Amino acid sequence: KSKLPKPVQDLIKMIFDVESMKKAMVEYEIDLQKMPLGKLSKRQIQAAYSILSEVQQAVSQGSSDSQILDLSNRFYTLIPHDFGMKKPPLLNNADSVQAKAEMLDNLLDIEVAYSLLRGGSDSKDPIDVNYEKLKTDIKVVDRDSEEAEIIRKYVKNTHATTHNAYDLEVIDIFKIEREGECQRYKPFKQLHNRRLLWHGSRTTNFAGILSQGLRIAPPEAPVTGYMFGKGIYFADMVSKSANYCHTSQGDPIGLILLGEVALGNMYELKHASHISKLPKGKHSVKGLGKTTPDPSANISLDGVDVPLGTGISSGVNDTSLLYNEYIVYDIAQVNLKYLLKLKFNFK
Ligand SMILES: CNCc1ccc(-c2[nH]c3cc(F)cc4c3c2CCNC4=O)cc1
Repeated sequence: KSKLPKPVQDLIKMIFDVESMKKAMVEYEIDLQKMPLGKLSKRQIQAAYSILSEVQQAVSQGSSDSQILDLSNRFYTLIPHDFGMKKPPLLNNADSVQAKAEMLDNLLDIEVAYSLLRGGSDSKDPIDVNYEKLKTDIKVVDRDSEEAEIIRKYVKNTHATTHNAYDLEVIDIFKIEREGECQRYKPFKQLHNRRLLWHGSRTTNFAGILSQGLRIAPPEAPVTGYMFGKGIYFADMVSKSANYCHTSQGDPIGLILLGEVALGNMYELKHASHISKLPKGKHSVKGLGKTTPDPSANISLDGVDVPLGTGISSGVNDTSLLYNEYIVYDIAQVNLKYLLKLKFNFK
């Protein structure tokens, strides 16, 4: 019944598939009898974040084993897991809290997506119904267009040497514009240094990402793992962001984003720092990597500089980063331009 293009139709089907939501939850070890998709709520994930933040402070303070156990038990009581024989992994370190926090980041977007799906008027094709739910215009970029060529070159060129486990294939290029996002970004368009950068996420998140845009982790969330504090992270290297799709031989198709990001005065940093407050004058944070995209090969797509230069070496050898990463701490500093459907070819 829907007049929408097949790639768009196929995209709506994909980002709203309830089975891949459950499949994610199962992989996460969650008890689906006690915690089914429906019972999953914003308030419990908020509460769970808060417990993880407590576990972090308990680790920082170097609190009692009794404390860390009761704290760990409280988390698993809130987010019921099912290991069968295996005893629940004790949350008593940075990696443990970071891990569970990232799970919650995902569960939160899953809740966003499932709620969106269940909500609204219940005629009109369901694929059309759900496309409208995303409040995002999705248009297909022609395979043989100047646009597509620029994008595919950026994908080919900024594919790292280290990420040699896969080969990326651009199945579909979508030109997207989220409802009201353009007006939101318009004041930050006045800022200098507007770059077109990569953002990779699990497919289960993309309904929420298109629905509410990219967002920053709440206050409740632990500051652990966020190398440069809670903000929106980006890469000039397709590989770096493609990693975050969590693709496999099983599910080799993943989704990536191209977004206009107003960086302005970048706070160029070598090593990790949980910022919270940026220095007076600065608008973003640039994690300086040992490998930088060729600056002498920077292109200008719609008056936005695309660093599609081949992976060359940067002068900094005294850094904890292998590649460049960019962080903004105001969600309006981003305007999403493209969504790419990539096929990961493993070896
Ligand atoms: C606890 N979770 C911590 C955490 C989770 C995700 C990210 C992150 N850093 C990035 C740097 C970068 F350049 C690109 C990306 C990311 C991400 C995750 C989001 N996607 C990116 O492509 C960073 C920290």
